[PDB]
Amino acid sequence: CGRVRDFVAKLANNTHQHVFDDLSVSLSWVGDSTGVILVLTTFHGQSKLYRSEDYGKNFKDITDLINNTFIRTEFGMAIGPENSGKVVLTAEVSGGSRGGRIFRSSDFAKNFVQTDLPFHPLTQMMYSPQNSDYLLALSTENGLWVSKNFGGKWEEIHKAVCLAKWGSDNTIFFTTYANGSCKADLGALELWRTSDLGKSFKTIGVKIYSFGLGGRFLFASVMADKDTTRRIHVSTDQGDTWSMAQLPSVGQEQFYSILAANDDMVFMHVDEPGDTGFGTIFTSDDRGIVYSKSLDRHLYTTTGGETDFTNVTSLRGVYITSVLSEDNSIQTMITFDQGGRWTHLRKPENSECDATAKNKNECSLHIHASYSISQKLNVPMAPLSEPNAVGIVIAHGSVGDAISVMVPDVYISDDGGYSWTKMLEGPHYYTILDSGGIIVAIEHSSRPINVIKFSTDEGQCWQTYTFTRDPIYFTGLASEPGARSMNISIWGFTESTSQWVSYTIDFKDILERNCEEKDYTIWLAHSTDPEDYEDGCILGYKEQFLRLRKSSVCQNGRDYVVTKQPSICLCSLEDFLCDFGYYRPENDSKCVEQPELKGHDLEFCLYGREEHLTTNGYRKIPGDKCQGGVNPVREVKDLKKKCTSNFLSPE
Amino acid sequence: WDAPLALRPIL
Ligand SMILES: *[C@@H]1O[C@H](CO)[C@@H](O[C@@H]2O[C@H](CO)[C@@H](O[C@@H]3O[C@H](CO)[C@@H](O)[C@H](O)[C@@H]3O)[C@H](O)[C@H]2NC(C)=O)[C@H](O)[C@H]1NC(C)=O
Ligand SMILES: *[C@@H]1O[C@H](CO)[C@@H](O[C@@H]2O[C@H](CO)[C@@H](O[C@@H]3O[C@H](CO)[C@@H](O)[C@H](O)[C@@H]3O)[C@H](O)[C@H]2NC(C)=O)[C@H](O)[C@H]1NC(C)=O
Ligand SMILES: *[C@@H]1O[C@H](CO)[C@@H](O)[C@H](O)[C@H]1NC(C)=O
Ligand SMILES: *[C@@H]1O[C@H](CO)[C@@H](O)[C@H](O)[C@H]1NC(C)=O
Repeated sequence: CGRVRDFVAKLANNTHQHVFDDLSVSLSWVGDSTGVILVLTTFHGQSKLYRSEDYGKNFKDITDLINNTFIRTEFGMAIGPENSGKVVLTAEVSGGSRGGRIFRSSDFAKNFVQTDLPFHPLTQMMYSPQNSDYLLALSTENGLWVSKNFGGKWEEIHKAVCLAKWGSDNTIFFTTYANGSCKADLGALELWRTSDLGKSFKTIGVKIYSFGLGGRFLFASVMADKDTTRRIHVSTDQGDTWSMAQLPSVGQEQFYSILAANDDMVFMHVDEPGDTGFGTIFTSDDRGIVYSKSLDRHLYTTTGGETDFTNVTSLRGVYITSVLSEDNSIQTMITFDQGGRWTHLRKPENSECDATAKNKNECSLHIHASYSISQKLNVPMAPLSEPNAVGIVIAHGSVGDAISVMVPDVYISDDGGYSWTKMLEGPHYYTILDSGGIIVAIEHSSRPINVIKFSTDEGQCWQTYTFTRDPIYFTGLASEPGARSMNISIWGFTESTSQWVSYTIDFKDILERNCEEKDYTIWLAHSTDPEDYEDGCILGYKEQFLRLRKSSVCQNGRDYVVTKQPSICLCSLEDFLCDFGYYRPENDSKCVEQPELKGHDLEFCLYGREEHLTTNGYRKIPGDKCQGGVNPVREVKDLKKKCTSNFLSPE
Repeated sequence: WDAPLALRPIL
């Protein structure tokens, strides 16, 4: 280990200090492949605005460009999508004005222009995804304004608005009230849409509690008539048509939560009644309508709040989350196949089991995400994974039968969380750079620091480098989003009086050469057992990657395409989920009818639609792209009759 | 020190 040498001179001339102000920093990046960062210091009545365009090595003061006005961080730096170059800062105005004033730029923060508004805004301005000139905003008077010219001229499109948000093709959705305000009429609201910037309108829902969008689907919770309860309803067509979901109804204390979504399907958390602090994950079909209990006792706090649920973006099908035992202990579960099967994380080879474990030899890894952090454990960062860095998952954890309160070490996976190893002893902050070419790490310490750790071989061997003589009290890392750069920015302040500072290191001269057709190796994703013909078949297909060698030392590059190739497996029965009304009694068997449809199953089979209710007892897993193999031969059967059979119906 | 960035919509 530790083979890289002649490294001190390589980092020294590329280390780039820059100092700011006496002891509220606020950092926003502006566009990919630009190097444009914007700092907003706030003294609390004074503000100061800075600007690099060389990945935070050197900045220049542009407080002058906003007429040195006090800016409200509450709204914060509203950055536009893509490389539109748009920045909008919301100024404080003296009380008793007609409306507020905003500082707006559409040229990567080179020339800001002042603009007074006809209203006082309550929220940050929302940039349409389709067109970067199109903004909307909700006033203090609960009024939805819209501007087509990058916030130049605003038109109030509706009078009483509780929540609004954009969709695809410049479509605005929003919720409105009548007699009272929002909190009073919560439940009695109605949901509008406008296709055309408030010219035309359509009441696409009524007696709404709230609404939301995930991937392809529009969701809306709807109160029942003569009841305090509500039910989720799903539109795949901007609310022209609706269908009630196959999920249970909940009271006003309970909540729903879109854990994750895409074109294929949605993970839906449904809170368990009685102030339990947990619920149940359900995964959808491609319709978004039929659901399927994925995970029981999924940990999720009171009144919304925090969960450990985590899309491991560095491998397809992988999600981590945390669950509560009957015991009242917390264990971390992993799914490798989009929440069909869940299970314990493999115990690291380089680890003994902690005091939580009954057995000293055998236990599992457990992960510190948002919940550990909320409960004030010594956890600087949640888990990290970049999709370009295939395989790589970095997180803090305990090794045992539950999450332990002790000061955790940092563990790493290189295969999407099948296997793990201790990366660094004790808590660190970490950032992936150049698509897994260089991992970088800073220690979390009570006292100040002057060194940075880096690994060219994906966490297996670390190299220490002193980046400063006069040390700093570290606060955070900043890298360019996308994790393709090699320009980390190390932020902190001097020993206590005190002031802000940022040492920025390029790693160009460390990875001196670019990579070649020899550096990459073949790597199968999801390798259970190579002796099996169907090894790596997740969601009906395999993927084999070209992956950077650990031993090899080179830049992947800013234009590094992740090279993979699919292999489409045969369809077994496992690639099909059971449609409504059917289940699996025996483990690994056929989908067969449940005899007693009870609870929200009975609710759906009565109150529903015959299209979803008639079925052969099988549907393809969403995102499952198998070919050939088994196809359900079984005859279709209408399930509404069996349910209504028992009821005496009116003539 | 803050460096803002997908929130989970609650219904
Ligand atoms: C869990 O994380 C992964 C990785 O972040 C998600 O997969 C990614 O899903 C996005 C959105 O559906 C895909 O985006 C693609 O964008 C390009 C460019 O606009 C377009 O050409 C493609 O048609 C597609 O829309 C992307 O392929 C995919 N990325 C990877 C690496 O697989 C996944 O959806 C997340 N899971 C959930 C439930 O949110
Ligand atoms: C880390 O930060 C440095 C700057 O501190 C980044 O340097 C940038 O390097 C590229 C050259 O590869 C420069 O690109 C420009 O491209 C246009 C169009 O092709 C061309 O007309 C210009 O003459 C120029 O070559 C870019 O200006 C340069 N930035 C500066 C401030 O000099 C570097 O990209 C970062 N490293 C990584 C790996 O992202
Ligand atoms: C580093 O930069 C300094 C100042 O420009 C220069 O004197 C020196 O030659 C450079 N190279 C090395 C290897 O120190
Ligand atoms: C400050 O705002 C005023 C508006 O009265 C504008 O005329 C001026 O151009 C701004 N300041 C500078 C230095 O440009």
